[PDB]
Amino acid sequence: EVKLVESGGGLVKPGGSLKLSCAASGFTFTNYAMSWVRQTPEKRLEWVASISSGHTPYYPDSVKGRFTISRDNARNILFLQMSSLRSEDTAMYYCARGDYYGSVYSAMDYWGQGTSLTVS
Amino acid sequence: EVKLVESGGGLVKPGGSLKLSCAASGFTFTNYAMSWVRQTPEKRLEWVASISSGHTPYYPDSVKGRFTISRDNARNILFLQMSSLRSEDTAMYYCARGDYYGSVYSAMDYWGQGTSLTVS
Amino acid sequence: EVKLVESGGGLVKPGGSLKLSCAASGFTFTNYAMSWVRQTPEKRLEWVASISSGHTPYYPDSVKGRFTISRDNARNILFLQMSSLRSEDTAMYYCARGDYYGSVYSAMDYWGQGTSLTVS
Amino acid sequence: EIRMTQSPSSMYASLGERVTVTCKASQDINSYLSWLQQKPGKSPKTLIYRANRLFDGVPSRFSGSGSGQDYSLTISSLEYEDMGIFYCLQYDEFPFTFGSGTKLELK
Amino acid sequence: EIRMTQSPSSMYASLGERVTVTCKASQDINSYLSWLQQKPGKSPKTLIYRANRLFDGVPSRFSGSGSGQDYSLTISSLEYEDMGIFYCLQYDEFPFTFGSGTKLELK
Amino acid sequence: EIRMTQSPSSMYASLGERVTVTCKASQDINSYLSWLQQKPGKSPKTLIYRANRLFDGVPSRFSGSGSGQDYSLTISSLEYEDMGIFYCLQYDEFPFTFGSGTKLELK
Amino acid sequence: AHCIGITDRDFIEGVHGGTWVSATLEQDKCVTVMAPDKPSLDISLETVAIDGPAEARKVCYSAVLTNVKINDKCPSTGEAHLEEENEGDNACKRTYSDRGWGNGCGLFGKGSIVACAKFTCAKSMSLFEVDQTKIQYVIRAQLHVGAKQENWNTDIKTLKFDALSGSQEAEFTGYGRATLECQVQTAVDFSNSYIAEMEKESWIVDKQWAQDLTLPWQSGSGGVWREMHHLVEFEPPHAATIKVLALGNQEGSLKTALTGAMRVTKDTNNSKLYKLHGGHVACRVKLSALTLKGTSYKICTDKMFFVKNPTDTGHGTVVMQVKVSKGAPCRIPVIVADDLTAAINKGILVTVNPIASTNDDEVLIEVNPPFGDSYIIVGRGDSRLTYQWHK
Amino acid sequence: AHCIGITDRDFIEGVHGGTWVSATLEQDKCVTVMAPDKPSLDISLETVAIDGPAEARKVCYSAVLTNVKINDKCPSTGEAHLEEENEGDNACKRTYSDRGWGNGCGLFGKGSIVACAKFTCAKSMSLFEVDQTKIQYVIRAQLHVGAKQENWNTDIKTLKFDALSGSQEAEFTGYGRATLECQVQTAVDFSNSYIAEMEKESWIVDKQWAQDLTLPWQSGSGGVWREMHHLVEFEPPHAATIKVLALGNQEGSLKTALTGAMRVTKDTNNSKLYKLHGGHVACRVKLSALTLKGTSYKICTDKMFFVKNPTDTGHGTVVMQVKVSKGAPCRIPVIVADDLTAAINKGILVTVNPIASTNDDEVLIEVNPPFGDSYIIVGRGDSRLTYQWHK
Amino acid sequence: AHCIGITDRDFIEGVHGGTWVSATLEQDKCVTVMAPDKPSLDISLETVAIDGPAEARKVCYSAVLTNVKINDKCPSTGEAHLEEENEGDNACKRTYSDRGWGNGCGLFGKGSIVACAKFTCAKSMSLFEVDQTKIQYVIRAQLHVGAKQENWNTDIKTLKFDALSGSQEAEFTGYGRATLECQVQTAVDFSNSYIAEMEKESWIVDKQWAQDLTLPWQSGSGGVWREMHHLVEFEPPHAATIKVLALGNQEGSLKTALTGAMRVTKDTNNSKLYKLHGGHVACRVKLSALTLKGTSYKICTDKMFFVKNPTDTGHGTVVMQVKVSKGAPCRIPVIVADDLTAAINKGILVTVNPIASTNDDEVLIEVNPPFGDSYIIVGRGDSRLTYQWHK
Repeated sequence: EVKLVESGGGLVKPGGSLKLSCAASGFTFTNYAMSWVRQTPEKRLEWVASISSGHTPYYPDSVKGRFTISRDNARNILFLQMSSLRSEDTAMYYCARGDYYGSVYSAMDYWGQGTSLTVS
Repeated sequence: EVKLVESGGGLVKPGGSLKLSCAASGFTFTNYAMSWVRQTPEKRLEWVASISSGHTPYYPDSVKGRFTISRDNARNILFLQMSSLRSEDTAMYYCARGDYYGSVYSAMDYWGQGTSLTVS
Repeated sequence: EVKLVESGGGLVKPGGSLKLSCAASGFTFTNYAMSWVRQTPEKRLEWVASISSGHTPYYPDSVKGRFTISRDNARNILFLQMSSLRSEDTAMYYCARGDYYGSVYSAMDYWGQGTSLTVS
Repeated sequence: EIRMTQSPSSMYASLGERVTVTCKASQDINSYLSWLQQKPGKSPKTLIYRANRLFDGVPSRFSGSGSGQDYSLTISSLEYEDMGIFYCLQYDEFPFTFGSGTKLELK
Repeated sequence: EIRMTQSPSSMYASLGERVTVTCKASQDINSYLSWLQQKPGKSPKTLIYRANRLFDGVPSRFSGSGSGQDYSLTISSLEYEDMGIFYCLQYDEFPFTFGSGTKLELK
Repeated sequence: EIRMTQSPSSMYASLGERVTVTCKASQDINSYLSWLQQKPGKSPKTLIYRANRLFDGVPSRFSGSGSGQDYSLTISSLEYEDMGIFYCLQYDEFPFTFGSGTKLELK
Repeated sequence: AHCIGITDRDFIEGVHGGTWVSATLEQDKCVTVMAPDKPSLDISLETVAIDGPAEARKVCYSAVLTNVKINDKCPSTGEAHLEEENEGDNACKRTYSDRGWGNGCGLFGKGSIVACAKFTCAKSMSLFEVDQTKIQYVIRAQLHVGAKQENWNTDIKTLKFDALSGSQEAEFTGYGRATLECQVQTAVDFSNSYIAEMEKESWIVDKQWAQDLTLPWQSGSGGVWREMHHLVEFEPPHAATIKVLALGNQEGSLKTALTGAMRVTKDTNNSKLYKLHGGHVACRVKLSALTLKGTSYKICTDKMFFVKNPTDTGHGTVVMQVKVSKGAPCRIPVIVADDLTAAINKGILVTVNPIASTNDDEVLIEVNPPFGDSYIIVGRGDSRLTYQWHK
Repeated sequence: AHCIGITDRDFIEGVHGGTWVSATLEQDKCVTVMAPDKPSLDISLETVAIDGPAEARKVCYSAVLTNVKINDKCPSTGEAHLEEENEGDNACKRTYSDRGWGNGCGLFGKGSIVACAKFTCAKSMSLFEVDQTKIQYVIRAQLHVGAKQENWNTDIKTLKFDALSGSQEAEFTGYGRATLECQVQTAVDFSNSYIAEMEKESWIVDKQWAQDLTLPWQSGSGGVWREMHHLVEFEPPHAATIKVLALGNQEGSLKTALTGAMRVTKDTNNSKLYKLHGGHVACRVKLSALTLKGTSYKICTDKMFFVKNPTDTGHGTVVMQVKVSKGAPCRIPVIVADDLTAAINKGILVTVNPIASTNDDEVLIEVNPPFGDSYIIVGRGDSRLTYQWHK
Repeated sequence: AHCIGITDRDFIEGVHGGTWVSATLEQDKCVTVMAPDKPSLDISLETVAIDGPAEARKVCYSAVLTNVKINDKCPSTGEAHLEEENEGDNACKRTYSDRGWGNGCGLFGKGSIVACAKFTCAKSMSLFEVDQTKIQYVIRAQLHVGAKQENWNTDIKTLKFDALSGSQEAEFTGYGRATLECQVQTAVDFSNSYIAEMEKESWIVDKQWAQDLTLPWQSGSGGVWREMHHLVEFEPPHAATIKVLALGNQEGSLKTALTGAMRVTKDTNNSKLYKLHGGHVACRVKLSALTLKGTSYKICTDKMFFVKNPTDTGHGTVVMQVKVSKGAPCRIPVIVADDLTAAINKGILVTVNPIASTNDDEVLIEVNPPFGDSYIIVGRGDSRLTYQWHK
């Protein structure tokens, strides 16, 4: 059995900042790669970020300087720092894992329950 | 179309011999493996022999030393030496190719229409 | 003045043979290349043959062997001899000169009044 | 000589129904197994070649699964066009053989 | 920069029957293609992880197939719990991308 | 092998009307195309021996334009010698070959 | 005979009463055979050929790489892996880079790295093996009847030869029969070699060379390319990432290296039939069954004339076209001599009888005149016809 | 500082009261600057680049041939010509052939023959000339603020330098200023060279090498190709015709020959921006305007702890990441000594003062133990924190 | 009052007023300290240990092979290959075979043949990465209080030691304190090594040895076994078949080679705690802070009685048990001398004063006797108790 669940969602003032996180369980957390995805208010999905099992980060050009993904594998806590949060960043956010060889190039596997984020 | 068509069914005396045969068309026949099978009465389907794309035979003990397969590139014709024939061997025979690599160890795709062999 | 005047077209036996000819005038005939062409009774123009200013012949595969050009530049006369004649052809025949640069690869310059084949 | 069988003598079945067959062997074959179908009066046809995946033109109405000793084929939303004889077949040792046959019938 | 598109779109669909949905990419994605589904509010889940390859626990009733630049999912017979919005996702290229999903419903 | 296909076959136009006619070849011809007329019942005539090249004595009301593979005549005013059959002829490749022809008339 | 036109003739003369003579034929050249009272016979290779030889190998000379993948590991924590490694279709490589906290790496040292890319050949040459038994030869044979050049392509005889159809004969109307033997088992070594095929161009090369080529290759069909190592190379890893070169199309390099190979060509009429350019054969011929057609004829002593003037060959002989007009089936005298007194036929007549077979028709003559000044003479009486010649 | 992640690091130490120092700079490596009572500075060469250098030449490393034409003359009739010969776009060749009656000719001998085909480049590499004036350096430099690993990306100062600029300095808050006079005038000799662009790959090559290349070439203006003889070849004529041979794509050969060149790279963000790989630069640096910021703050030793424990760098100094949560803004002391008695601080401290500037945040520290082995201290009392190290 | 029969039981005596002494310990033994007017101490290594080192790599010392599959090609018919050859997981090997017409072949010569089988590890060792910072030292200490042997297990001290906690202090009720100061930097080099485990048995060995193993091996996390061709071997082909051999369990061979490696064991309780034998370390101790608890107490001079008579230690000293039936917080005089005149206590009292702490319980006493004959003496007055002793 494995489970992921999100934390740190809600509301911040536009231009503001947060540090989202996930607690994850049931797998040897070092071995997996992990990633984040949005479900927009448009109900259109989007990729946010990923980190290798080799502890290396990846981002799309939509957020290259804005977010930072990171994790502590010994405590198996995953983190997502954010800043400059604009209106368009208001969405549902989910985190997920890749595979046991854990390159970011991976069909993603299980997703958390999600947490929302908003600005006003 | 890829096609097989059997020939040389009929009736013979026990202990006699026959040419069972089939024609193949629609593909580079030399490169495929080829195989022979039958349905007996009592509604069972049974392998009898196969040959590699390399001219090389494989046999069950039910038929070992009774028969041989052969084939030609010259005409893409199968032959099967129905020989020392014995009462159980009355069946609808069929042949059904093999695989792209010329393995005898494979599933196989396409089946000829078959032909009835009978013995008095 | 570029008057060009075919001769010898007429009836022939199937499987027979004939030698056509044409007379040129008014230009230094040796310099030009020339071609023979047949207007089909259903009005399809078709190339018959061509000849270089170097006496190098050219033919479509459809008359290979059966037809040949030759030329007599001591008298400004063209010849086209042909054999195994077949009612696949009963065209009007014409001939033409090419470039003054004298090469097979030219458009047609001017055409003679023609003479027609028939086969029976 | 691998022994194997699937149990059903036949399936009586109906338009739009889901129906299945399952086979068991004497050795832990490597999923080098196929399922074969034969409507009467004509030759067999091969649906699924490696035990998980189809040859061309075989419709999504069919699928199959298994591992080691144990395998199955399933039909989703059966039609009368699919009726008739069924067979499995092993092919990872040279006494190639089909086990028990079975058949599919309209109710 | 990849993009993806579905020729279908959010629709009603004949519950109990087979259903089909289809996608095309900017280019060859070498079957690095996955399919996924959502029901409103609750978190999405994965269905297909390469063309013609499935997780455990996902129903054998699904299968999707394709090659090169375009691909399609089917279910061989629909269910009331399984009609929802379906999404497709390539994961070969540096920025990952989703193809715009299709709803399913019936009265 | 080479093939030509002139587009019209049977157009009609008024005395002094402006008309375009055109042909595509089966491959590159690099403008080694010519345009020819047969006035009915008498020996043919030569019009243009490469696109953008008036043959001698051909009046300036004839013209034509070309590409790698598709080419056309245009006639600015169909003066009364217009009536006849017009042919394209490629000569880049030694099996020289002709268009269908195309007629023109008043009635 | 057509051998007049070839850039090079070899002459051979049979000993009197010799049943056989032998010759070596090579495609750029042809042979003429003299014998003391028999019509002269000329022979040549048209082609040597192979039919549908079997695929030995295919070799790529260009490829294109895509879907490039990377994975990494923190230095002490393990060894990097990627699913694509496990199948050759993805042309993998493995290496190490240092990483440290600047890379976000949890410790300092050499991290493991792997990378892969989908490989496809863009353009590939093919190879085929020489079944020596499948070789064919074609020999062109013609007789110096003195038939008009315009007729040569219809009079010329074409003979097939095969490793197990090793003897053949030809017949010439009235001139009799000729029979030929040739070294189909032995004339070439080429079972040691492959035919090499590119787009519309081809060579023959030994198997060892091809097997030594440092390039990726495939065999049979559809199987994974067995030797990715050379055409793809990866940079040193950089900034804990990597990207991958591809070498350019090696086509030019390969086609340069083949400049020493013998060339091969394709029959446009038969995609299976390959014609090999530059082969040679050894051959032997029965002259015995020939005869001089017109020998019984009279001399004309009547006013013939040149259709085409006496003219130089490529080979120091000379040729003529002459026709008799009023006359008969006739043999016409031809003499080459020091003086118009014509004391001796100083030189050699090559068409051993010039025959006017009918009053309508010219006949073609060849003679080998002596060195220095001489007169060509043809016919007799004041109706004689003559021409000066030099060496 | 970002510089900690560089694999190759070396130290320059300024003489006391040297208001200037200097450093030599190379993309593969970094320099760290020490002075007796100053915040340490790290310096690294960043991208060296040109935007939109001017086209010198284009070279077609592949071409294709079509519409091939042939024309011929009988030997007496003088020199052959052709219409298509009239323009260079058809890459003509002229030669002589045998002719004779055996190929329908009027006379035997060498005859004139000519051939053409339209020539089109399939793929071309381009060349662009180096304006030394347009050389733009970028340089990365950063003080040992002791900033978190992460904050490096935001503290880092990125400056551009060029033949139009002497210094364009920046300030570090509280730590003051350093002026930077770079050797923009002198560092490279590339005025003699082209940037070579292939498909998504590029090189720097000297003008002589490039101009000496035999493949057919064209001006930067795109004028008609000059030298097709080096790409197109012709068979010796057969009496009827010449086959024309296109040599293969040469890029594999050329990319092999280029292996000795320095590599060059395209930017995707501006296709005209080209980046030079592996360049050198040097600079003169003022240190006197630097400041040790933290001296005002206290020493509290107030129950500090590691966020990440001490560890060896890639470059033989050691580093650690620590916080005083709660407590106060403070500058806790650090030493490495011979013994736990800590008689002498036998090795060198590499960043002089931490600053616990807010009660929630951590600090990163660096130290240089002496050769052999030595003991490290931070804090005071029995409550101080410690470790052990080799050289 | 500790260390019954220990394989070594050596003494270190401090200089008077020396705050520190140093000791080197090895898990076989203990070392006891004399402080010239302070209670004697003793110390020993219980273990050195690692918890949960990283699961980097696995190696199969045995495997089983199944469903070996084969096919073939006649010598001209290209080359044999089979689906499994393109993938992994099947340890494939391929080679040429003789074939001929009598084998049913079309032709005589080298055909080609391919063979593969599913490979699965039967039994495997695992390897794990040591982190030096994850090394722990656990040191026992006990002070020579004379406590009852049974009470030793409740008296005994243990301290953790590691590089991040290089100092600790023992405390003894009424007996004061002593600091201890372990040394990490030069004890052990396990950074170059793996822990290796098979079946409840394990060793430490260097990484390079493990890298050099001929056996096939597996990633920490996946299914792609990597070098099966070391374990499997293929017979030379027969005309249409090969039989393939699995070598037996190499375990014994492997375990023979490890016979020189240092042994390791798992804890029963924490399966991830590995406890390493053969360990040794250096340490320092503050002696000064100890206390003589009862030197002020009443001297007994009374009829005590023995509970375990004077008996020889593993080395040198004599030990005994005694108690006081009626008494107090009391103390017992002890002397060892040449003569019952007891002119000098020629030997050394090791528990520097055995206070009879209570009416409840016995006390242990330890004495170093002189060489030769001597008398043990305990108590005073005519009430004293005595026995003979030697060397």
